[PDB]
Amino acid sequence: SKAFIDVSAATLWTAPDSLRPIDVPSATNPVDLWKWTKSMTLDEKLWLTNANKLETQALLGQEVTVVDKKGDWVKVLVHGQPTPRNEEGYPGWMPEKQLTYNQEFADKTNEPFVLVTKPTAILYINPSEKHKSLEVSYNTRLPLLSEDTISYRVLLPNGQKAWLRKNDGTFYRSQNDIPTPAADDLINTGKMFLGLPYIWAGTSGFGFDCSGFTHTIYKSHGITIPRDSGPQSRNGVAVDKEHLQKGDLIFFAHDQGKGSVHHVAMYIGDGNMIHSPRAERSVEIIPLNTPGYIEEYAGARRYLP
Repeated sequence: SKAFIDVSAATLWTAPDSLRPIDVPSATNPVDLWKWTKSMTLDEKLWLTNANKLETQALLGQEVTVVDKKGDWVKVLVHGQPTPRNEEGYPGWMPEKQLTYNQEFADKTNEPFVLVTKPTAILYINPSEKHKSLEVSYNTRLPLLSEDTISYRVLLPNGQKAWLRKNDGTFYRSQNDIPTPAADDLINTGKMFLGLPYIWAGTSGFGFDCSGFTHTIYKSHGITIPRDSGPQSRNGVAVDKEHLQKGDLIFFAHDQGKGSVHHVAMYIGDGNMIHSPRAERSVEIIPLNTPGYIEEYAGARRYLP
């Protein structure tokens, strides 16, 4: 059955009940994802990848299909994150307490919405008995209720009403009606995140992995590409090295480009690329001709019409 993400961003696990104590702030409702990421050492971040712990992250209001339940954990398919693993959505395990269902929100899912357009922004719940607020990610979509000279009012997945400053968001009729981006729009979007530390499976303005970054940049501009780097590398139109253009996605694969794809970056022209590269680093711009990367070059895809 149908449910909605009830936290700024939910982290989905490859198995239920796999949290360390340091991961607790990712699993509560509400979350504290700055506490989560900023508290971790490098080794603690790398464990997420090397012990194969995470699947993806889903944002506030994103719809999921609940498919299994083990204790306090549910297995869900995240709609809007394409993967060859499952035709309905991206699979993984998350705490049930991070999901909600409100009929009014469910009915308004196909109405015009506000898309959050800064890396993160503050939503103010109004009315709220305890004057609550929520820091939300870039690419969060909530149904638009009303607009004044300074703000948009929106509906939260739990049925509460909230507002954000107009400068923190944009409204659109639907995903399908987000205008087609120019390559520079995509680049400018990526640039907003320069210096944001990497996290495995990161799919929000609280931290990205390389494919979560590319998926999020495209999705926020109306183009849904696969969640993961391997599938990203086999969708869109194949581009040859001599024909690289701004916005093109560039892929790197193990064994000198011959094996599995494990990195993706976006070409930004003049020989440079932007990416969220690895746990040791942050969203950054580097040359395509960087040692390591250049030997693993495994092709390029174009997603812009």
